[PDB]
Amino acid sequence: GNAFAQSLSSNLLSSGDFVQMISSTTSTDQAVSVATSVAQNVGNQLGLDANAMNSLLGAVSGYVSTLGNAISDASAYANAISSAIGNVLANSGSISESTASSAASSAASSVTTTLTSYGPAVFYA
Repeated sequence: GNAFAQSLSSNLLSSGDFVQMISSTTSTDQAVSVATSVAQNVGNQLGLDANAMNSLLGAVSGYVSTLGNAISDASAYANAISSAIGNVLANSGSISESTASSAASSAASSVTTTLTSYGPAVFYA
């Protein structure tokens, strides 16, 4: 299941619009905030425990730290993000009620709008 999220995230991370913000931050430390922000939207749709979600989302936060020098690689960068959320998502069984398209489409749609529709700076919050 990680491949599903990794494939979609890989393209979203290298997005000519998304990647711009990730590379604009010029700091792996701040980059974690973005990755964690997008992951929250995906996990929110699934629910999960508030306390558990914190530890789950922390997976990528620590994984990226290791690959902060080379974030230009959407596959590598997204690999951690997708691996983090994919871990908890996989434990639930099958993504979404019964389709690995609606969940990704909605989850990815949230980020798409939350960057160009409202603006990049809006991400910083």
